[PDB]
Amino acid sequence: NLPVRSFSEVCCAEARAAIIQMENNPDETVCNRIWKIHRDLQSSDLTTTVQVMMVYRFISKRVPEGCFAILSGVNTGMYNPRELKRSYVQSLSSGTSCEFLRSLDKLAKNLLAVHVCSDVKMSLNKRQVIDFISGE
Repeated sequence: NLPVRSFSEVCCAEARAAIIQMENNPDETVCNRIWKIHRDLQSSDLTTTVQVMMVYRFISKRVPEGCFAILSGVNTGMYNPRELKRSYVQSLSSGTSCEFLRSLDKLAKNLLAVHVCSDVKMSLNKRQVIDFISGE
């Protein structure tokens, strides 16, 4: 009975224009262009780009082309993404991702998102994507 908010209602302001555009016109070609623009913009920082990426992944149901490139400005060798993602998968299965995501700092969350989006077999529902982006 609880409405699902839109992604554009919960994302950060900087990601909002891109997310509106993808939600309004979920054509694969259009969404791929929007993703590729924000991927490449140094002017959208990591968290902003990750929210655009998460919504692209959800709407397109495709791996976002080249998404690992958005980690070019950060050192990520101090975490273990394979382990983070296995834990995240578990939390999704038990309905506790919101609480689990509290255990990650900002970089860990963003790193996790890139790894999640690169995996064509993960299929978050809208609420789980909303959990992720509103948790940032």
